[PDB]
Amino acid sequence: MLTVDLSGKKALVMGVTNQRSLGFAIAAKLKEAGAEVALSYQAERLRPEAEKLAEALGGALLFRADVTQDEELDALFAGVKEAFGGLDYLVHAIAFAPREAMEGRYIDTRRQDWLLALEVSAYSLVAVARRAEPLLREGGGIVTLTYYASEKVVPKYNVMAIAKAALEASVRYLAYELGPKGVRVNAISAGPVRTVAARSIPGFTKMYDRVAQTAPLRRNITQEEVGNLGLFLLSPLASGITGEVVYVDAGYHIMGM
Amino acid sequence: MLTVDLSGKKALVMGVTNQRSLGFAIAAKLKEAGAEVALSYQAERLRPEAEKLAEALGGALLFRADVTQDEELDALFAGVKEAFGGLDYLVHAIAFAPREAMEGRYIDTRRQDWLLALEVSAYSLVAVARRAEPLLREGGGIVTLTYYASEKVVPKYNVMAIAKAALEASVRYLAYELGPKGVRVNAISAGPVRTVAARSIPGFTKMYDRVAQTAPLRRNITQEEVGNLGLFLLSPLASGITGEVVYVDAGYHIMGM
Amino acid sequence: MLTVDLSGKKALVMGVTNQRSLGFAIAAKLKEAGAEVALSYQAERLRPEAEKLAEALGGALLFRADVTQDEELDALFAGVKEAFGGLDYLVHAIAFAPREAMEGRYIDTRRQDWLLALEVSAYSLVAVARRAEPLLREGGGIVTLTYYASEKVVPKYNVMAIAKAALEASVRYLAYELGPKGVRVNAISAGPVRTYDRVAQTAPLRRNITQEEVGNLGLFLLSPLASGITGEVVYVDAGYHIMGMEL
Amino acid sequence: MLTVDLSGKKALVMGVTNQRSLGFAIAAKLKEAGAEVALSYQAERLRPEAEKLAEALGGALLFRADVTQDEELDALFAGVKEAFGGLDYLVHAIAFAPREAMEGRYIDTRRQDWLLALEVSAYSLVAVARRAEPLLREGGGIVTLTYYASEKVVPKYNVMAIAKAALEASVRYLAYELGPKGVRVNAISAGPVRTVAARKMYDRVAQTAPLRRNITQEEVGNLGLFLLSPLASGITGEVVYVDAGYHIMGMEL
Ligand SMILES: NC(=O)c1ccc[n+]([C@@H]2O[C@H](COP(=O)([O-])OP(=O)(O)OC[C@H]3O[C@@H](n4cnc5c(N)ncnc54)[C@H](O)[C@@H]3O)[C@@H](O)[C@H]2O)c1
Ligand SMILES: NC(=O)c1ccc[n+]([C@@H]2O[C@H](COP(=O)([O-])OP(=O)(O)OC[C@H]3O[C@@H](n4cnc5c(N)ncnc54)[C@H](O)[C@@H]3O)[C@@H](O)[C@H]2O)c1
Ligand code: NA
Ligand code: NA
Ligand code: NA
Repeated sequence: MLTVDLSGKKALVMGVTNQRSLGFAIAAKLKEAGAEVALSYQAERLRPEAEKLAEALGGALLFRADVTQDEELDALFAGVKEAFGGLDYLVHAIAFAPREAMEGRYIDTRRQDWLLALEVSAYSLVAVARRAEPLLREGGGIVTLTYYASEKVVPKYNVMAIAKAALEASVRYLAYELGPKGVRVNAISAGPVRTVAARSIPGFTKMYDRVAQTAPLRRNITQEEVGNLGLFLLSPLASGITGEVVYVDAGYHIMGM
Repeated sequence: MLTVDLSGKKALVMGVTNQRSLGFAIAAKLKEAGAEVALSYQAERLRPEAEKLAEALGGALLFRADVTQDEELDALFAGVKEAFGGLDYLVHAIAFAPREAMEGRYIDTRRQDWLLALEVSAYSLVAVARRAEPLLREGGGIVTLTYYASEKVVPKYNVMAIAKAALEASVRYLAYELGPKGVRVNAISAGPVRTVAARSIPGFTKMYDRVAQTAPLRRNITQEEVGNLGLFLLSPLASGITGEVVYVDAGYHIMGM
Repeated sequence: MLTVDLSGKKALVMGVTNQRSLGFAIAAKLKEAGAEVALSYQAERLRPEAEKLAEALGGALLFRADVTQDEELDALFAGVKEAFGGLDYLVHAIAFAPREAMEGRYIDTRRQDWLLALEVSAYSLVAVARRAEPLLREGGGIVTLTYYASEKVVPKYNVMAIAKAALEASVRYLAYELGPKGVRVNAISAGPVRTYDRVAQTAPLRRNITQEEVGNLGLFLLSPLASGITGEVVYVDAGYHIMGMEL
Repeated sequence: MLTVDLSGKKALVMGVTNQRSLGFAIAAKLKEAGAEVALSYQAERLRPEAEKLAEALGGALLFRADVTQDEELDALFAGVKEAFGGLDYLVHAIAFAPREAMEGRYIDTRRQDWLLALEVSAYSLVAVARRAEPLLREGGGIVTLTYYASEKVVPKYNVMAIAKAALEASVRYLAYELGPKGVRVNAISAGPVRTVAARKMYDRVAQTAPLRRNITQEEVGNLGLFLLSPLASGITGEVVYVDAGYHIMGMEL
């Protein structure tokens, strides 16, 4: 029997909304492994759900932070230094595109919608990585979440496909710059899962149904399958792995037709 | 002998500022093949420089527009429609990032600098494709430029590597959306070439030395080699090719060690 | 206008057995552009069909050679040296897997059938490249044919998908080793042609490709218009392979 | 505080010849997690070497089979079924090319050398996978080892690069075909480690990789355990890199 024991480790998970959140799936696994966890949530409307999540984890520190505001980000990381002293793990589970941009055609996307989508969904990784750098200890790491439409055309996913391409490229450049300090940076490419952010997408049930009928495992993945991969990548079992996009999608992405 | 005759065809070429540029090379090959070319230029203080380019091409219509300004783009496309009636080809050779973003580390990129790089180098393709769509005739097409830094880490290419990843994903979604009108969209990934744009990339020069020393052909490519690929891709010879990123780099990107 | 003039160039085209061969389409465009063409054929019982193809091209030189036999390849390339003096272009359009390998599942492929599929469909590019090397002139090139299934799972393509993956890797190593002579090596990944309504429904262009579209890309890659391009796999499939789901 | 318990699970590990090798490293991590391991060995003259490996694993059953011989593979799998009743995991760490094929240029590879390399290094996965299928239980899996030379040109790797491309495509098709049984198939692409089988490439890698060092054999062992474990139940058809980030770089530093 092998064990993963993260007692003594300090983790920050950004982007929790409810118990179906993929960020919450990872936090739950890190907690279960023995890490001390903090969560950040977007806005005050979400605080009561976030309190429910800290309760479900059996205890978590909570912070509010909108990633479009640099001063809210400075406050988050000063708060982390005071509450933790330093940091081992950072999970980035944040994305957004305007509903107007996600129906219809990518070619028809308005300038300010496209810019907002890229700002929240890709630049936010660079912003949080810069601020985490002085805190992050040797052996520490950052993990983000992505999707296959960065590589191949999924109708209706539109500007989000382009933001995910920008995020994956940022993962590689950040792995190069943080590696000399012993810090790793990786991405998880998840298959469809029923979440707040996912079901708002107009394509969702159509692709959810397609995956189950075409993927090698003949089913969709679960949020727990994403949590286990995040746990592994952050843990010392993954100490030779940096700069990587790892797929947890029941093999859907390897299929043609 | 096989001959390709583009007489009667109409091309809009965007982003060209110097005769030593990959964008100029493609416009020059379109002229050689018999097409009429219109050039955009960014600002009225650059009119003299635009006039010299137009002369070096053996004649070209000129239109002012800054691609960050939507009303200006609407005006440019109004003039193109009045001059030509319809359009066959669009060459997108627009790339920019602030000096500060390119000196020092990717992790240290500032928010508005990152967003401007992305707006000018990637969103511009969507802005012009949308306005070109009702003008573009069956058989027509759009071609853009990229480089290996999108897929692999090249020290000091920084946010331009991320903008190019966004641009390549954009090419795939635009191919999907324009294809049913009979219009094709492709990217060219060029090896390092001695252009004026190359002077604004601190990483460029040691990559230049590496390619000559280590690529299969043991030399660098020329701007004429890039111009030939652009002409081929716009021509009827490439009528079955869309959504592609085609490398012209003396084979450098296939090498490992 | 742009002209492509290959007067004085010499081409060897391998693996053509009918006028629908993607190999024949590239041979046709090479001939239209002005090059002299040699076609190989597998055995003397097929001489009749090879003569017919030579006539449909408007004239071509014919050699017998089975790519599993090293001495037949040695004899082919001796004959090419005698008749042409040198070589500019080599078109590799050889593909085969036993019928038993292509019925049923990849996991059930028999050892003998798997090795024969690899030998004919992949090792053959190495064998012909080695023999062409001393003949190939500066600016010369080799081009081969492949398919999507090397990248993504297309059920029922079975061992041929694996053969193509081996073929594309050989392209890259061959580009490295022939590059100091000024010779280039590339592959063309073609969609389906009348040799399906589903491909037409999902392709961005809402149609299948034609064999002329493949012919034109082969000509371009071999021509001096492509002097900077080596080690590359280029897709001519109406955009099909960029799609992440079926329509 | 989270635990991988593989007690009562059964592994077959193929292609291991010494203790300082990547396949041994996976074998040891499966044992550490509670699995029982059966080891194959090529020929009876290597029994003494095999016994010494079984001892270094703290005990393993040993089974003779040359992977080019279908009858010998039939015998092995009959012996595994009688011994274990079934199987959970298969580790394919089999790699070989003739010395002559590895000296000089790829373009100079002789026919029989090329086909032998591909037979032993790639077709062996198909041969053992077909025979494992009826024994493999749901949740079960297959893992194999690869190298970045499949995708990118590494001089002097020669036909082994091409065998690795053949192997990785096989991994994808097998993932699709075994998926309905609930069995998973994946590959690990490892960077260079000081191994016996491996016989300044080591120095160049360390200078260039994001982590500025080479990987260890234990790092490879940990990834194999993960992929075979229930923790990876959503993951099939993948080639996962453990190379200190070396392969993300577009030039040497
Ligand atoms: N659910 C899926 O099918 C799926 C598949 C692949 C990838 N992903 C990715 O997983 C990640 C989490 O998504 P999820 O599916 O768990 O949905 P989710 O809604 O539970 O999580 C998305 C989070 O982003 C946060 N967010 C949005 N804008 C923000 C801003 N300006 N500032 C701070 N936070 C902001 C939201 O508050 C929310 O908590 C996303 O990156 C998503 O793209 C999801
Ligand atoms: N329709 C498709 O699925 C499609 C798509 C992409 C690429 N291709 C490729 O195109 C190439 C040629 O196929 P095609 O569609 O043009 O038709 P084709 O039938 O002419 O190709 C197969 C050829 O292989 C030759 N061949 C087989 N064994 C031989 C031997 N041992 N010695 C010498 N020659 C031998 C045959 O003579 C035959 O002409 C193939 O490599 C194929 O993979 C086909
Ligand atoms: Na800077
Ligand atoms: Na069969
Ligand atoms: Na040799």
